[PDB]
Amino acid sequence: MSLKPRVVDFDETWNKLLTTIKAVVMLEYVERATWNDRFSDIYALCVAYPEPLGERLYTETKIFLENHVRHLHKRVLESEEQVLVMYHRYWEEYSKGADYMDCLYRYLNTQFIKKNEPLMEIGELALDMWRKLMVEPLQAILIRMLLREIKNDRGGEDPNQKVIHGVINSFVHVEQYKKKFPLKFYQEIFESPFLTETGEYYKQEASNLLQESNCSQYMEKVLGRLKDEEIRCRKYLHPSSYTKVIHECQQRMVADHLQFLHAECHNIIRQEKKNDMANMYVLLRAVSTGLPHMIQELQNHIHDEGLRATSNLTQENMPTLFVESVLEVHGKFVQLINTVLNGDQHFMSALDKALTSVVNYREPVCKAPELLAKYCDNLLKKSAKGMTENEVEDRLTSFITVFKYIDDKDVFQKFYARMLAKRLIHGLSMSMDSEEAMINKLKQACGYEFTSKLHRMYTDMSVSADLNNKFNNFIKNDLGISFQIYVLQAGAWPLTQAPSSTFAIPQELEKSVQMFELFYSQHFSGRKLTWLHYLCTGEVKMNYLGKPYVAMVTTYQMAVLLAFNNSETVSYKELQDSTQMNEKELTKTIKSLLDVKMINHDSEKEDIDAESSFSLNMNFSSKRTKFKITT
Amino acid sequence: PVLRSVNSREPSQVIFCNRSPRVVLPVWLNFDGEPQPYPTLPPGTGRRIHSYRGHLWLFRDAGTHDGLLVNQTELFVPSLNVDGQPIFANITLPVYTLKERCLQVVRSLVKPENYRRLDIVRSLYEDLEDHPNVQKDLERLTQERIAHQ
Amino acid sequence: MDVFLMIRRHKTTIFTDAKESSTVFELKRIVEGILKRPPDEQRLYKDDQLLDDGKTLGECGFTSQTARPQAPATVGLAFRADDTFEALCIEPFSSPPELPDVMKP
Amino acid sequence: KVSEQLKAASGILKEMFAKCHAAYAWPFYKPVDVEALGLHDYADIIKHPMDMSTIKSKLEAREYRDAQEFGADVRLMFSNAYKYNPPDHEVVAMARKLQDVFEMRFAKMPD
Amino acid sequence: KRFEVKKWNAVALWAWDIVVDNCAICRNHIMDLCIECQANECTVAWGVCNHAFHFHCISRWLKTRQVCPLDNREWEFQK
Amino acid sequence: MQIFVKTLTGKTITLEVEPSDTIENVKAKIQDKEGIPPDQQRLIFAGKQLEDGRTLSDYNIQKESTLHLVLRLRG
Amino acid sequence: GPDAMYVKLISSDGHEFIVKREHALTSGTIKAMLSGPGQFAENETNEVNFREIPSHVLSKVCMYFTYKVRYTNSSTEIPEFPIAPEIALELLMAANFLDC
Ligand SMILES: Cc1ncsc1-c1ccc(CNC(=O)[C@@H]2C[C@@H](O)CN2C(=O)[C@@H](NC(=O)COCCOCCOCCNC(=O)C[C@@H]2N=C(c3ccc(Cl)cc3)c3c(sc(C)c3C)-n3c(C)nnc32)C(C)(C)C)cc1
Ligand SMILES: [Zn+2]
Ligand SMILES: [Zn+2]
Ligand SMILES: [Zn+2]
Repeated sequence: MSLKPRVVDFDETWNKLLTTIKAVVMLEYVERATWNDRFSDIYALCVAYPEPLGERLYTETKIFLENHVRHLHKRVLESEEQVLVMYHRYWEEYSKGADYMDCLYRYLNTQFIKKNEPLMEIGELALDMWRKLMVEPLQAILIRMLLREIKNDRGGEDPNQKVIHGVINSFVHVEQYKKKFPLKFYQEIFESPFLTETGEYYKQEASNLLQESNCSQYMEKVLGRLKDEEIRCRKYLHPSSYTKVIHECQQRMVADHLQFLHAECHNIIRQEKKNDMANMYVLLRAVSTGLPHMIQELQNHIHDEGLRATSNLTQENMPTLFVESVLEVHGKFVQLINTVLNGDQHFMSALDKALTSVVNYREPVCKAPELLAKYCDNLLKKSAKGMTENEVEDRLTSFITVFKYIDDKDVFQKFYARMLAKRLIHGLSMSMDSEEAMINKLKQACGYEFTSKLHRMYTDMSVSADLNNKFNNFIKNDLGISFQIYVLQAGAWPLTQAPSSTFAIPQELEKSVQMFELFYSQHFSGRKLTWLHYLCTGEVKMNYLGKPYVAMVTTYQMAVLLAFNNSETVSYKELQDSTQMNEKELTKTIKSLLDVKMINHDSEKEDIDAESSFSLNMNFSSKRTKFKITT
Repeated sequence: PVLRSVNSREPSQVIFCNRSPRVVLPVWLNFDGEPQPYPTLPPGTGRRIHSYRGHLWLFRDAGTHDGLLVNQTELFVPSLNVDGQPIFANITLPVYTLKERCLQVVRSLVKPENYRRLDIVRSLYEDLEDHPNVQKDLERLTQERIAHQ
Repeated sequence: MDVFLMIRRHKTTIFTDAKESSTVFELKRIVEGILKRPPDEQRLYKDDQLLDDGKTLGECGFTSQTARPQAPATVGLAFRADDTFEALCIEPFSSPPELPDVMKP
Repeated sequence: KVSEQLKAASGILKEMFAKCHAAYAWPFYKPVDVEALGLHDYADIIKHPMDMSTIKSKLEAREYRDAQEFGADVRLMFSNAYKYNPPDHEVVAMARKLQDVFEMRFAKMPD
Repeated sequence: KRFEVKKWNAVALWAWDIVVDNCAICRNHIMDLCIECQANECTVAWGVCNHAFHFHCISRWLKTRQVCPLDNREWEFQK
Repeated sequence: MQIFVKTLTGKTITLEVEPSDTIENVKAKIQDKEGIPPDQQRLIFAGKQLEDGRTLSDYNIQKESTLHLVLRLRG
Repeated sequence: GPDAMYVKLISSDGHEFIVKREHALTSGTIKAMLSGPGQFAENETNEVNFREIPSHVLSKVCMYFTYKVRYTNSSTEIPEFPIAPEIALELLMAANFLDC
């Protein structure tokens, strides 16, 4: 009635304990009271005052376990080809009983066992004894009957899941061996033969199927077999060998039949083959290197289609076909790849590489920048029969997709700058806000150091209005001429600053200029103006006929026409002395006046010489009073 | 060895605060692994100490040589101070098991040459003889750190 | 905080925890959950004084400093049989043996 | 001149209170704390200590007039360590380095 | 005169005395708005030396220092 | 002959410096083509500082090379 | 509210102690007893009979269970566990037997 050491008789207590142990191993019925009582009895034997008896208890438990195991490997061997069912039934009980027995030997494990053939705890001893039971029968006979059942699963009927799964899981229970090999017995006993058999079976099945099928029917069957293998491995094996089995099957089949799909990969790509490309990709992605060849044929297809669709013809009069063709090709194949191949940026990179060579063709100077710039300009003109406000931006949004592929950004910049100057200095742009959007797009696509001398042109064309308003407001502080002036930033616009020849300013237009430099110096210091006389236009109403003839001409024409004001006949020497222009410029302006038939040479000399004398035509007539030269 | 102190030669300021009902004795590990003791602390006291970064302190009981908890762990390696502030050091009783608590009480009440006259079991005789040791604790922590890495 | 008690009747002891804000009708309910007696017949007694229904433990004289887990308090229990209460009676524990010679100071 | 010498002394002190002289100048930042440092004979042997924090705090008050007081304070602060410690010591080496720095910047004294 | 002129238009290029550069603070052209301005008229500031700077940039920095970012000499702000 | 140097603002400019001229001469040329005095200058070539008192021929500078210009540095 | 998650422990002298199951599972031996052949079912009462532990030791063990559950993983101060000097040997035996 106390926890004090005593003197106890072993055999009575040993028998009373051995009665209960057998009822625990076989999962029999034991009352609650005995279960609680035996804990006191073990403690009593473990702290006996003279010569404590724990070694004897360990030795007597080892003999009981060995006898039970040896007897079980008599009644299981005597089974006559029904080993599996008996094995599982005798394993469930032994496992649930070996778990419970350890909870009853707690004091011995804590005190005596864990203080020191090395001794083992009870739950580690029982599993070792069952491992000894698993040495002789389990390997040969039961591995044979385990492989046979899984082979029979490949068709036929479905054997019982519980028995096979339990027997497979039995080999994992070496659990109390946590040192660099918790799952080595399992592998060495079962996994290698299983892998070898799987390899042989799938090799032969693949050969048989390839013997009597084409390349189209091969892939669906392979996919179905792979899905079945994946869904059956989860039902039997331990969750550590799925990848190995699937990998070995894929390797065997595809690698053994590798140089047979690279033969039809060419043909499927060239035609549509919507349902075959996906099947090929899904079973070629996971096997070594099969994608690169498909990459190469896709690239070749893109190159061939692009050349056949662009380099054939362009109607020789219309540049909007290039962009439409490239955009259609790009959109169609992007949709195809996204729908079938599910991204796989390798193929997108191949598509980009092929379109780059398609767009930048050069026959043995590329025309791509010229056509792109002309497309932009004609799209941005005022109107012939063109689109509407929210259509130009819509097309230019997709235009940059074609734009990124060109390799010469400099030439496109040059041509766009020239044509932008031409469009701006004449007020023929459709909408002034559109250029801002185009500049923003080009800046977002290329960079800030690429559109600066386009943004500055925009700003100048916007600020010229305010500057003109300021000058016209602060002028009154008598000129006779309506004055609107554009102020431009040199070093950005593509205009030649160097004059061709010395030009004398017309006398009637000598006050406006001087007043302008006066004002500009007064309100803007540090600036050196330069004049380009070959961009300025003037208006004159002639007063020598009966109709109000009004004409618009250039500055050189202005000066030459003003020269005649003194007398109706003037020689070449007088004009050369008065204007001091070169012979070429005077010749060009005289020819321009002759083509419109304003003057006629006095003599029969068709050319121009030192003695060239000209007189204005007496009776020029025009249906339209207002006109512009070579309009 | 492995557990030792490094001559970082950088100052650090600490505050040893005691919140246990027992006396505390700090021990500092030297540069070769030979521990050295330092003056004791009364219960419920806070003492300001000057140390170096990367040194090893361990806190024990004054007479019973029992272990206590600092910052809810076993060791204490100081770190460089920031914002010109000192770092606290809590000392707290670990929650002993009943066997260890009873062993401590019995050791206190019984002379160390009177054990084998008690009416107890045989193993408790050597269990009472197994005194706590800073050397044993340091050894255990050495393989604990080795197995951690 | 939390106070700890030892509800005791004859040889039965019940361990529980409670807050100072709880009333008698939270110990009565636990005694019901364990013993299943008449719900309105558990006269709870402390020392030799009766406790009312709605009055809290803090009013009765329970504090968290003297009802620690290492040493809880004691509240008696009395059930009603034949429409009359039984007199309170609690049986003491055992007694320890004589202290051995070796441990004497 | 007062302004000149005071500004120069403040500059020298702040340069000695720098951010990368901490290799050999961190001990002198604050008063010597014998209780938290473990010393017994320091208070008895060294009657007068000195330090940068007290120097600066007195500087922000009307207590320092001539730079010779600051020089004497610096010399006292170094001589205290030279007196207390043995010849070969880490504090001896670091105090000697800081003393050479002070000697250079005091030969560079604008007066 | 034999005829009368009514309207005239002209163009003229120009350049600074000797200068071409980019603002070294916010890396936008001299003839462009600030990043601070872009979040929504500020002029262009110059120096005694040949540095074209940016009015908002140079003001926000002259709130602290004086000298050029490239010339740690002085600031003029006159011309 | 001709080399290339990059400025701090993003532009690039070219100079005609023979492999016999000194690095001080290159610094002076950069200063007159820019607004940076030689005291606040530093040259980077293959991630190596160029000493003021040397020449191009000592550093094995080949044709059409480029150099990075950065401001003065200290530890 | 009220529950039956309380175990019942009986001493040698005939005292019944009613303790929460989570508190009781601190002991390894009690866990072993309550986890095995002998588990409860139906309208049964959870009981464990200790015929070798008197009342004045089992009450101490129950109070230790309460103390350990209360003062575990707590940032507050942990007070010492008191042990009377005339029960130390019995408490040591019971702690060794109950693995706690
Ligand atoms: C009250 C208390 N509570 C329970 S124990 C305790 C307590 C605990 C620790 C201490 C002191 N701490 C130590 O001794 C530290 C703890 C641990 O990290 C080891 N340790 C050491 O100091 C060790 N390491 C070193 O000392 C490093 O080697 C340097 C040479 O040894 C110097 C011995 O003197 C230490 C006490 N200081 C002095 O004697 C003079 C003082 N030292 C220094 C000094 C010394 C060296 C350096 Cl590199 C810089 C400053 C000093 C100052 S002011 C100041 C804030 C300091 C830290 N100072 C000036 C100025 N002039 N002299 C000084 C050891 C064991 C070798 C002594 C005092 C009380
Ligand atoms: Zn700026
Ligand atoms: Zn601005
Ligand atoms: Zn400057």
